[PDB]
Amino acid sequence: LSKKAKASTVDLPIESVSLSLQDLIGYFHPPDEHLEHEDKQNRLRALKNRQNLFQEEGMINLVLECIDRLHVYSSAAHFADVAGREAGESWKSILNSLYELLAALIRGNRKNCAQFSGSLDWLISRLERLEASSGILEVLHCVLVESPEALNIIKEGHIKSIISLLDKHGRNHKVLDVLCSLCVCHGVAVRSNQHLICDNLLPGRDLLLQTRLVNHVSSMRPNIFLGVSEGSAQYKKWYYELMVDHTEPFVTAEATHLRVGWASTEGYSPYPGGGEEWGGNGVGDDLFSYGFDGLHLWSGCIARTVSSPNQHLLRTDDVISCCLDLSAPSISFRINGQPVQGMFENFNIDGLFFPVVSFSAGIKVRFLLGGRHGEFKFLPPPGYAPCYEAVLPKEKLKVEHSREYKQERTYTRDLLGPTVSLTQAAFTPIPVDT
Amino acid sequence: QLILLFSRTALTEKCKLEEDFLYMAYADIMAKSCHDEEVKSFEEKEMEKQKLLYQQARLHDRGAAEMVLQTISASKGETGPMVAATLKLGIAILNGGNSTVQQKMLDYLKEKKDVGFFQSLAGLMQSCSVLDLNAFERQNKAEGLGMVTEEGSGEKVLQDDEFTCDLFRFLQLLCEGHNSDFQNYL
Amino acid sequence: GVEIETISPGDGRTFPKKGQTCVVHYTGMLQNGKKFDSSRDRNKPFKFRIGKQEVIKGFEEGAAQMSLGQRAKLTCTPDVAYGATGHPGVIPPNATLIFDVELLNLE
Amino acid sequence: KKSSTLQQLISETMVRWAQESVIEDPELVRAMFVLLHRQYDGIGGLVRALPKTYTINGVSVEDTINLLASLGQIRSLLSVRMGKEEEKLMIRGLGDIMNNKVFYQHPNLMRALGMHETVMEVMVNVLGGGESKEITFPKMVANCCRFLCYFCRISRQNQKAMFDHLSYLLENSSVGLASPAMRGSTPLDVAAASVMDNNELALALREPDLEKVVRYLAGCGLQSCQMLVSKGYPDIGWNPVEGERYLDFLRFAVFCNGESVEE
Amino acid sequence: LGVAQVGRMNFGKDVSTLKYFTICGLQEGYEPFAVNTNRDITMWLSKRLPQFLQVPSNHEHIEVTRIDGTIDSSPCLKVTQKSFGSQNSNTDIMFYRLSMPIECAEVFSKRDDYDFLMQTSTYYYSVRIFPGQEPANVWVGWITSDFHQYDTGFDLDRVRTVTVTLGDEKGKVHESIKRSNCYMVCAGESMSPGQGRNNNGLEIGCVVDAASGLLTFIANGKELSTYYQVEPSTKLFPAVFAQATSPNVFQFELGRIKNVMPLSAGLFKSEHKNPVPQCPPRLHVQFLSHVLWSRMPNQFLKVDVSRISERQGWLVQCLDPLQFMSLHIPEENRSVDILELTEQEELLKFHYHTLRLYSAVCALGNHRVAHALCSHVDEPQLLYAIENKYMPGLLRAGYYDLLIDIHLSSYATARLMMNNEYIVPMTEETKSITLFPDENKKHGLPGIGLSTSLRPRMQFSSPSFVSISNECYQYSPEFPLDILKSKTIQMLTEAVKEGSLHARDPVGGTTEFLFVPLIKLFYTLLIMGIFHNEDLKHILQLIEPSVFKEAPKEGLLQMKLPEPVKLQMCLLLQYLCDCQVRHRIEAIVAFS
Repeated sequence: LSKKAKASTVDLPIESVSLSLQDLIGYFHPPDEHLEHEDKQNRLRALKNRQNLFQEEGMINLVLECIDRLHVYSSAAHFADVAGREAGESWKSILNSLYELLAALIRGNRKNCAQFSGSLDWLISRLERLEASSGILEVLHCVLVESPEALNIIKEGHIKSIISLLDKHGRNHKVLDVLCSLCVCHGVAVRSNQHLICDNLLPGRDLLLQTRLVNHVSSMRPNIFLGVSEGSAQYKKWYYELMVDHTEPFVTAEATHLRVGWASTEGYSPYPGGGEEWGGNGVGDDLFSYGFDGLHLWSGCIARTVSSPNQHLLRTDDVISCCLDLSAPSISFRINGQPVQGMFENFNIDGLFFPVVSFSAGIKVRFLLGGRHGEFKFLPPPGYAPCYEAVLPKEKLKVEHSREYKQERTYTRDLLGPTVSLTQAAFTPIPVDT
Repeated sequence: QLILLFSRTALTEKCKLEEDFLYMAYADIMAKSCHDEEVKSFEEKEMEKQKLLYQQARLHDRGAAEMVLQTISASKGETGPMVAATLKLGIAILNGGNSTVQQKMLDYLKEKKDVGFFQSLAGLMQSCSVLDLNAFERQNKAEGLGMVTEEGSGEKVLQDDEFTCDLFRFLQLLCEGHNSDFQNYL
Repeated sequence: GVEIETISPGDGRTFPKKGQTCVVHYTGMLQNGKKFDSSRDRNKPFKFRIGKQEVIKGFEEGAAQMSLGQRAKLTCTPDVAYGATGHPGVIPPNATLIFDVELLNLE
Repeated sequence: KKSSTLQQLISETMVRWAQESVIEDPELVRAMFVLLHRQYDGIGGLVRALPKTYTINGVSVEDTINLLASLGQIRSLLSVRMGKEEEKLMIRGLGDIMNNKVFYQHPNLMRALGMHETVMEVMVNVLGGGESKEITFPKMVANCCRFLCYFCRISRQNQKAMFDHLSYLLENSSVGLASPAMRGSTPLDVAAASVMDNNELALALREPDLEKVVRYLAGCGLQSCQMLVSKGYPDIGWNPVEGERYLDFLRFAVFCNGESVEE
Repeated sequence: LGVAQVGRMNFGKDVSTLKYFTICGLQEGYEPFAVNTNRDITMWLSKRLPQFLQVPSNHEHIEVTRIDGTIDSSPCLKVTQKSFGSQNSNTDIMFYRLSMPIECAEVFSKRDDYDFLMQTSTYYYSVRIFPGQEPANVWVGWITSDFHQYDTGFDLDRVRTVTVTLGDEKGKVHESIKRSNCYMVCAGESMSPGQGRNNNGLEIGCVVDAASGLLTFIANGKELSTYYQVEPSTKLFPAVFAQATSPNVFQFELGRIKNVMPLSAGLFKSEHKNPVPQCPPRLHVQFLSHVLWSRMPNQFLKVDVSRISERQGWLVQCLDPLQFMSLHIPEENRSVDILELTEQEELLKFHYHTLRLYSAVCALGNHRVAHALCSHVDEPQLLYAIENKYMPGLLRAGYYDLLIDIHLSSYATARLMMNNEYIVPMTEETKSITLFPDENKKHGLPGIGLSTSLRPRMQFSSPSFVSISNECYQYSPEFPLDILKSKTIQMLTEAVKEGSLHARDPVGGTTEFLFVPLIKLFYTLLIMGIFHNEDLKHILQLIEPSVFKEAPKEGLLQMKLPEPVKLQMCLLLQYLCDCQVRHRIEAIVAFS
């Protein structure tokens, strides 16, 4: 067929080869585990003798020849174009059966695995192909487990190809198993293989799942919900202050988290939007919240350094005044009475805004919300109103968890369903058209 | 459980019978337990015979004869401490022409059609040592020049007298009592 | 070529000199934001002597320009940190390092 | 009464476990029975430990610690594949061991630690994994052979201990025979030093061992030297370089202390 | 729980808290769900925030076909609507994205030509809207990992955005930065002439400049007016939002245009210089979905809130540290709590094998590799993994093995290798040694005593990656051995107390996972010999109180242990016997 002869005149025993490959795999099937010790030993001896006879007659080379002449066609469609359509259908199955037969022939046989070293270089060259990757990997694992000569011949190029298999095909634990077998075999460690695997896999930090310890971060908010809408009885400018009575820079190996600013909700739901209830996320870690840690402006988990006189991280006895302008979307900060040369602008105003502070363990902060809920240390900028003026006449202002679940006994924990939309937050007087 | 562990180890596939310290220790312990050794009464002689039979039953009821046959078969005709301990244990359980042990040993061999057992027996016989004039003369010369002897027994001459005697005593006990079946089987 | 951000101010008077040991807590981060080293994780202050070529030169002058009790951010370009060869297994080639360094004590 | 003793407690625990459950794990069965045998054979522990027991003076403590650290490095290098860095580490460890004074002052401790066996198997690894494919890491073979010759020369009992590895050495008595600058650094040199000037060991020499050397010498007298003709030396029929070194070992085997061993 | 619904579930961990169990449930023989448990049950809830996950093969609406790339055709990923034209079909906008993102440069610099193709950082993918599918319902562009907006009515005006305007001291805005999670265009507005899809499928082309962050779109060979400018290091996922008006919706074409690189190079590092387009199996189509669970943390931060006064306002106070171990998925730019891996089996298995590879690369005294691995796995991470009670059993065992191999295995092996040799100096301390502590011929506790036999020297190196020295590579990395001792002892005590009750909630899920790693670490420490005197006394009390009483709480030996635990208790007893033998040898040398 490769000599471009006619497909009809040439005979290709597809069905016979498939049935013989199934029968051959059944012949070289390993003993099952539930069998008794004597029967298992007899079956193992029979399998070993069969493998030795096949290797002495050189059937491994015949299988490799069939595999090589089948790999010249890149796809089942190509094989059905050259040969018959039934051959194209059976091409993948025949390749899988041949690779399984090779694995069965060389599995557990030290002599066969040692003789397959010469062909190991030929084997790895086709690891990238998707129609044979699993079989080639199984054969490679079977050879590496048994033969140390395999590890001796394996080199940096083969190791890099094996790692590129993870890079291109995704996470597969069998490739990690092959890499583990590449390091230590029969209690002897190959330091060159260890160094190559380390230096070619670890520094990237792009394939293996990275791991870290993150301090738990919680957020606290007042009751007030601030929004802007057309024809609504709501003041567009608001102002509040935060008192930092105490903060420890390093309560643990990770730096203490302390961010202050404004956050918004998704739509009119009272539940804060865009963020997760628990974790290491705080103010400014999503596009729904806007924060200031004393040195950077936080929004969408991206921090930009903002200038300020004697700029520093939020320390003890620091006054942070946050201003929110809803007429023109703008959030500005002033630390210790000095303006912060940076502001958030042109954000989404189709929602309800509220003051928020995010922190890890090791803080002691105080909300100054104006009026009798905190006395302002500095005069509000002209026009801005204290946040205590946003409380509804019947409701009472209080500072609670931004998220609905907190630390308490499990059987006393109040499981909460979806809350109703807070449509009455914005009072739009709609007269009946007459 | 210990005898079954030894039997499974002997029945497992190896190219060579590896020396097992646990086996050399426990085979010796079992062999000593099975024998535990001037005119004496007939009742005393019968009590000794019954105690010997009970001690041997304590082992061959748990599969000691099959295990000592399996170890010899797996030896593949290589003389060693494992084979010596196995032969001593077999002699201990076969002392007195024990008919139950003889029947168990013959039945196991007939059922399993074990050719390796007899091949290893022939190999062990071929490996048994004899008197060596060359070694004896070299030792005598070494004493004549007066070098200190590392061992005074001259064990290089007649390397394993105890092993040869145990190997042939095992086969004699295998046929004690005019056991025609096993006599023909050998 | 060391970029110095100040997180916490120091006395601004007691800079390190020739032949002095610097006791520091540092946290090493790659440009992407992944931590690769931290003395606070080991809970042991790091000690090095000025001008002895004991640490990378970027970190060297980054701590040298700092003051006692100052917490500063040190950004080391690859030309002053491990070069293009990188550190085998930890720092990839041509990587910019960010260090959160506190000058605890000079002794 | 209660057990009151570790040995009694262990014996009771193992017997109780075994009679309580049919243990599926052969490793667990083996461990339990080994531990039980150790409890019932407390004498054997002393019998095995006392030959490995050595006492030293206070002045030699530091040198013994350094030598033990070097021996530990050498012993730990047994679990790694041999490379250039492994070769360098093994060579420097051997060098430190020669330079240590305890190696000379206390041959009995040196023999009890089984240093000769460790260096033997280190050399065995390379010989098996790289004699037939040309002698890889020749510096290791040379250094190991030099260490083993010095070990033989230290004391007569060390020479007798190394005499027990004669058969393997004579099997691998063709490693660096034709190559110069390796004189005194080949397995044949170690074999010769294991029998040099020792009447008892010369008498203990067997006939097959001499037959092996005679066959090697006949092969050298019949066939030329492949590596020499590969380097381009003129092709003469026989191998003087290897033949002389085999004749030297035969000389050391047949002549001892100014007399001739007739046997 | 429905809308505005509040409920409480009691598992009966404390039986007294059950209100009606006594009147009904107790007599019938029913048991509380958490009756035989030592710690609170972990509760999983429905995730509110949708996440991108791979389209299932059994999905009843979306089917994804991976068309191979021929010589004349680019590799293609075709998204089709299976149940279109039939009842129950979902006529809602469906959000699609590709698995791997394009990452912009860290610093923004201020016949195809092969040199240009090699030096360029510009990548390209194209989307073909099939004829019959309304382009006004289809959006093409890029999104970031922050995108979790599931709205049935989607328009480009509602995308989340923010403009950070950094200004100088006097107020001039020297830079203004727009930030958003959705940089996409509508195919309907791109179809200016009309009938741009019916004659031939409409072809949106997305162009990204990783060196400058410029996002440009070309539609049917003409460059669209809409463009975007992103910040450095932004990770952009190819994304198509489409509402199905046809059984065939659109196609992900992974081709390339003149002077522009295919998406595969920017996605994959191995193909960085390969102009031939590629679609490796890692790249796959993901869709925004709501079928995902979220794990409630076992413990929350304790925060106190109160009114100090009218003047002083409200006080917020958090003082107790609390940390969790976070697992980061690299390509998806996502992070999850490692405790969640109790329900993601593939990630758990891959991470267990990764831990095994970590233990293997540093096996048998590869001290340089151990030092390198100390960067990836830090000692606070190791301690948290060792002590955490909700950790999966596989990860628990893997982290125990990693700690042992990185910090303890070398010295443990050295001591085990020098164990059977007794080189004892003949000093006054040696001469003072006797067989029995006092006149009574009663054995002292094993291990406790004065041993003068020479032992290997324990040396460790500080794992610092800012030094440029090389002598630090030798010796295993340093670890807080005293803290490890104390925590191991307290864990063993807690395990002994809890396991006797036969709880249904052992650490790691099984008694083997609870004990084998802990007992292995304990045995390694004992072999190293770090334990001293009173610690060893507490150890012997835990192992067997009655026998090791110094001159009814049962120990490990009679706690009905599994076979793997028995195999390690055998090792511990073996080491105790070896210690007794060494003491005997030293006493004999003292008499001599």
